[PDB]
Amino acid sequence: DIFSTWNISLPSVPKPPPKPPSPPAPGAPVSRVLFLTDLHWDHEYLEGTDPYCADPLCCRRGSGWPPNSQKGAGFWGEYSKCDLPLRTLESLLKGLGPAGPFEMVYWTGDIPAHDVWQQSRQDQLRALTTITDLVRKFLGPVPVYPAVGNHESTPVNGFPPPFIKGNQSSQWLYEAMAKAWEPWLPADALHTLRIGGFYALTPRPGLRLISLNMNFCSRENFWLLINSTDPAGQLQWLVEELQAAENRGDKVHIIGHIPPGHCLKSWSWNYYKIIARYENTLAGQFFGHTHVDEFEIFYDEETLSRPLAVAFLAPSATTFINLNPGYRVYQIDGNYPGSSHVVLDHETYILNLTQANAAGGTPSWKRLYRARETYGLPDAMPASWHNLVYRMRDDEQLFQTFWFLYHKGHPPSEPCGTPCRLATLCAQLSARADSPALCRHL
Ligand SMILES: *[C@@H]1O[C@H](CO[C@@H]2O[C@@H](C)[C@@H](O)[C@@H](O)[C@@H]2O)[C@@H](O[C@@H]2O[C@H](CO)[C@@H](O)[C@H](O)[C@H]2NC(C)=O)[C@H](O)[C@H]1NC(C)=O
Ligand SMILES: *[C@@H]1O[C@H](CO)[C@@H](O[C@@H]2O[C@H](CO)[C@@H](O)[C@H](O)[C@H]2NC(C)=O)[C@H](O)[C@H]1NC(C)=O
Ligand SMILES: *[C@@H]1O[C@H](CO)[C@@H](O[C@@H]2O[C@H](CO)[C@@H](O)[C@H](O)[C@H]2NC(C)=O)[C@H](O)[C@H]1NC(C)=O
Ligand SMILES: [Zn+2]
Ligand SMILES: [Zn+2]
Repeated sequence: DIFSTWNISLPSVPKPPPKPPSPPAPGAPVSRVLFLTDLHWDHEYLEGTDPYCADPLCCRRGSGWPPNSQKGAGFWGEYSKCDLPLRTLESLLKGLGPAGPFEMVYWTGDIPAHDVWQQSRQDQLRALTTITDLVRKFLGPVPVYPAVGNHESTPVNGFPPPFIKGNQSSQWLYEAMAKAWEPWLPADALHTLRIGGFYALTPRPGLRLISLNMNFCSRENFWLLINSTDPAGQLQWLVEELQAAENRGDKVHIIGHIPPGHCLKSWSWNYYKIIARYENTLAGQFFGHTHVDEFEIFYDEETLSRPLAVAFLAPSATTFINLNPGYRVYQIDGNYPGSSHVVLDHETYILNLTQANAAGGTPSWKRLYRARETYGLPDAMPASWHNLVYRMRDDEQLFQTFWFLYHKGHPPSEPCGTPCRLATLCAQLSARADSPALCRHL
């Protein structure tokens, strides 16, 4: 009973009848949006060190060395509890050309490495500014719209709400974020950013981007043990933004770090009803944090029967843990008046480390897969990802395809049996935390 239950009131405006978007006309323009998340840069990464140490994070000087030099940390990363060297990140931005030009970029937190015990505020800012300047160097004019992750501050997950004031607050972090991201965000967005770490703006006509600070929903944010009731009034603020976009007829993309399924109950539950209320206004939801390729389907609140939205959970750039580095690109309905702004398809690129770390190897980022093609989907709409889940329940060969891509082409040695399957398939339907009914049909 540590966390209380609370409610958020929706405006008196009646909900318009549900009208799921219609597919775009033949040959309509399509925009490409890059999605980066969980870069996790370890400035202490050292090739050849022991990648299987006893500490939380290995592949460092303090991690020691292995007796067999063959078993030492690789040049571009390692398949272990290790984060990325600056090389692989800078190499990621270098090879973006083949991933087509981008209209926008979404960047969703987890920038520092997992060296929690020895991390200072100065170290965190050094990561923020270093990798921000690098991303802006390679993308140039293309704007990047970032979001706050759970590793940005110190201690990890410590994001006090606004009512906690003074030096103990996270104003040292939001202030630096406003300075670092000023080239990318307008003034009104920076104003909100400096306060609660979230903001809203219009990247293009008819679209409204909302970047949420999901640390106010995290079970790990120890600060929320004081008061977990809509910290920073973010959910209430979200309702006002969504309702205002409904009035203007705009569409909304929401971005964040922790997907709403991994949130505290009340936050996740209140979030669930806001989605359902503004299903016509929402055009996309993009999160990260999980480091793995996934998605979460939303249903109508009362009966949990009609799927009405999907949140795409892109995979990490980092290897943590035993993963190939990869990134994501979304194909979205283009920039024209009659656009729905929805996700039409998406692609995933990786860097096969076994080939990049091999003697004489070279890092070449390649497309791992394209969703619709490999899952045989007529589109990327909620109903279509709903069918895919219950399809993977019936046959095994298709789930193994999903399970393989899950791990960015590098799944573990132990196979995923029938108890692992239901757990995985059930998570794809659990966009609302602590809701066992959502998996009744599994
Ligand atoms: C936690 O605080 C809420 C109200 O304030 C919250 O924090 C603000 C800084 C801002 O983020 C708001 O959006 C938040 O809601 C308390 O809610 C009160 O609840 C009583 C009855 O329980 C109600 O009569 C009051 O009107 C509420 N206050 C407001 C401002 O609406 C809540 O009680 C606090 N939690 C605990 C355990 O005390
Ligand atoms: C605000 O709080 C932070 C967190 O404790 C302080 O950070 C430390 O500051 C001292 C200098 O007084 C340094 O020696 C430590 O290395 C800092 N630690 C970390 C983790 O950053 C900071 O000093 C405080 N600021 C003020 C003005 O009191
Ligand atoms: C990453 O690269 C490795 C090495 O090229 C791939 O492993 C090889 O896979 C082929 C068939 O796919 C086998 O015949 C070789 O014996 C494998 N070599 C080694 C050293 O294991 C691996 O499939 C690649 N993975 C991805 C996702 O591209
Ligand atoms: Zn992470
Ligand atoms: Zn995270």
